[PDB]
Amino acid sequence: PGCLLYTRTGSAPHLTHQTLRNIHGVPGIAQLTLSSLAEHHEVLAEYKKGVGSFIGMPESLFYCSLHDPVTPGPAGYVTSKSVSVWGFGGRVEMTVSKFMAIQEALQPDWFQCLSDGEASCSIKRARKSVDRSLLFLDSCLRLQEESEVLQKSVIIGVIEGGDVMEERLRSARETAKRPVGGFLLDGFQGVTETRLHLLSSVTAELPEDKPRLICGVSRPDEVLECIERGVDLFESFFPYQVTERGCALTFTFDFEINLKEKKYQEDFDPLVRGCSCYCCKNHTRAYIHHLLMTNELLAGVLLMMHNFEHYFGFFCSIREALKN
Amino acid sequence: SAPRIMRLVAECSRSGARAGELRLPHGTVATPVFMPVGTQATMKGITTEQLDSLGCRICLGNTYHLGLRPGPELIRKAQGLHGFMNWPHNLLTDSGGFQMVSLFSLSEVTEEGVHFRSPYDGEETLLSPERSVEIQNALGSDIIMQLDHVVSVTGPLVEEAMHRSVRWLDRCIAAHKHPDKQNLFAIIQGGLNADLRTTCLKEMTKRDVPGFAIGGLSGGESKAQFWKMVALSTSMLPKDKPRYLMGVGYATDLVVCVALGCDMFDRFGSALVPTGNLQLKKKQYAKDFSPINPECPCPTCQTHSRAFLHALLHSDNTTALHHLTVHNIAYQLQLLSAVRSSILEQRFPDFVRNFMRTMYGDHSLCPAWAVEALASVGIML
RNA sequence: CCUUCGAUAGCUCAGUUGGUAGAGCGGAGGACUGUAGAUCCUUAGGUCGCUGGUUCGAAUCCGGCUCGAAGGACCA
Ligand SMILES: Nc1nc2cc[nH]c2c(=O)[nH]1
Repeated sequence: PGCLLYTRTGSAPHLTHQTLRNIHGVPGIAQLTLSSLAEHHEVLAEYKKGVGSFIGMPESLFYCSLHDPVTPGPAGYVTSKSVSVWGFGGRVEMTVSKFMAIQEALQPDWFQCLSDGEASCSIKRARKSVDRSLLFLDSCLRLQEESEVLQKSVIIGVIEGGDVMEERLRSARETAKRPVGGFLLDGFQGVTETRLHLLSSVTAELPEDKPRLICGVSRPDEVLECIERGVDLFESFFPYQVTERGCALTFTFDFEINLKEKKYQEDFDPLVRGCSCYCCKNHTRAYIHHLLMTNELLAGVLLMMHNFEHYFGFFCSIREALKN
Repeated sequence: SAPRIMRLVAECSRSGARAGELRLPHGTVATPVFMPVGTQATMKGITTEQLDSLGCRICLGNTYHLGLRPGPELIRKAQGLHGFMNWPHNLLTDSGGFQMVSLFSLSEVTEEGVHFRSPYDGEETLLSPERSVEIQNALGSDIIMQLDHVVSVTGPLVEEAMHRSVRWLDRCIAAHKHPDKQNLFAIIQGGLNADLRTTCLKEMTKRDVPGFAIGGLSGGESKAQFWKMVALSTSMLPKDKPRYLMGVGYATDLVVCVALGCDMFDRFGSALVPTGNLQLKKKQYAKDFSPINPECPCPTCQTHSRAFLHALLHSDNTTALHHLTVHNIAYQLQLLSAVRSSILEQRFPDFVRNFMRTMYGDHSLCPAWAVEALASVGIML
């Protein structure tokens, strides 16, 4: 398995270049949301040396994800001619040609194919979705080879088969024929027992030579059960949600608490008691409590850094446990 | 007798500019220096490490807001101000409360001191000169503020303001308990006329306080009369004690006041470069990939471009605000270092011209007040 | 072919119940000059997917198509 560093316009949200570099456990791959790279598309249409130099970090690998994990899916908006990526760009009829132009301007290492199948959020519609998604993947594969510079990029496949698990199996079977560099699961945005069973059935057929991607799943329990099913790569929008509403993570891997209460003004210990995390060394929880009462941005920065460090450490620990 | 904390090694031949050092138990300051306001710099996004990386050695704080929350008792129990913001360098505390609103938004000053209002009835705290010195000793800053009637304000209101300022200075001197460890800076307030200010200089020079300051200037008068008052105050005061100035930070203002003989100087989205102050919100150069300043040592210009920051200006608001604020503070520090260097080996009367040549390019576009001040001090463009 | 929902500032959504558009989040001009009386003021940026009808006036009422999500497979 693995993890993708959640990036808000190159860097982490509420994180600058130096502050992000100060974060430990940073993976070598940065997940750029295609939902927030439209104005960047017009800017990079003539920048002509990639987005890695544009953001200042050219040495890292880039993944162009469509759905922002914070806002990953409705009851249904995604079709197989455009994808209403929830974010900061790419809403106005982002057709196949628009996707090609955006990925030519950005030049991502791996670019994600457009999703489909909003049923998981019975047979006839499922079969239509399967055939349409296969046609879209074929069109993207055909258009990817038309540009020599674009040929360095990698397509990521998608699996969508309506409601009936048999049609999802047939979608996975027929999509796995194409030589895609990855696989995606849509409609499992978080998950329940029925969706868990559908995910297990879908993943029971996909070949192991390509990675598996899921969207909308970041909670520790949902992530754990999806890994148990066989999903490899995950998103990291949970710390952003926890920090946005003035809350600090508390679950130990080796929920959230709201600090807007008067009970934390007497404790001199940090948010974590005697551990080796960043919060155990930066300040004390009374400082964050005061800064939250005064509504100071430095509290947000510290909470964001601590949440990201804890989440990345959790992913590193689970990956080490699974590998060993 | 208060010890003299300033030693002089360089002074301009054609002007009144000086270069010196101030010794404090927590650090050493190089005058002239610019102290950024600590509360603003902290809330704009900059962490302690990022601000310290630029090389700043002096910070500013307000004691009134710390008294409002979480309370003097709690801040005293844990020795708050030192280990709270994690600032390792010297910090200057301010009494606060007496903003430009004066009595229009603040309670009338009683005999004991000044009373503040808060949304909660029990959140109010007493601010007496004895209470002020006690809470500032609790803070433990190297420079201790003294309670003063800071005004924005004409008529005899300033007359009784300076009377009560002298009375509270005497009370603070009588109530101060560690003169050696902490230094107190007096404040000179006389409104708009100079004769009562001359008298104020008289009594605060009769008292041997370890520091001096001037206030009530910015936001009420033009720059010409401001620099004239600063020049007369600096000429009156001796050279063995530091001089503090408020309402400053602009490049031209700071350079002119340095030439006059000053020593101390006090929501992002704009940047400061040698050509001047330019808003990064501008879309005229949102496409150009060149850095904001090729020669600026700040990480923002040397690592990131104008186009990327323009795309990130609100995309990640905290990141952009942090970058802009750290770039501005780095520019201010670099300007102060360049001015001090020009002072050290005696190029200032020429270099100042180049300074305006950095922005304007000729003496014609220079501000009239700056030209008058330079001509009076002995530097002709 | 058939049935139910869905398309609005860079973008999630309120408005969708007829008053030419707002908030969160993007982004515009300017102020950082002793910030907790709340990161502030000014304000750039929307042919509301397309077409057509209704009305003094349509993001809104009404039909369908291009692109559709969801149901029975134009065919299985
Ligand atoms: N340190 C200090 N700053 C300011 C800013 C306005 N007035 C004053 C003052 O009296 N003292």
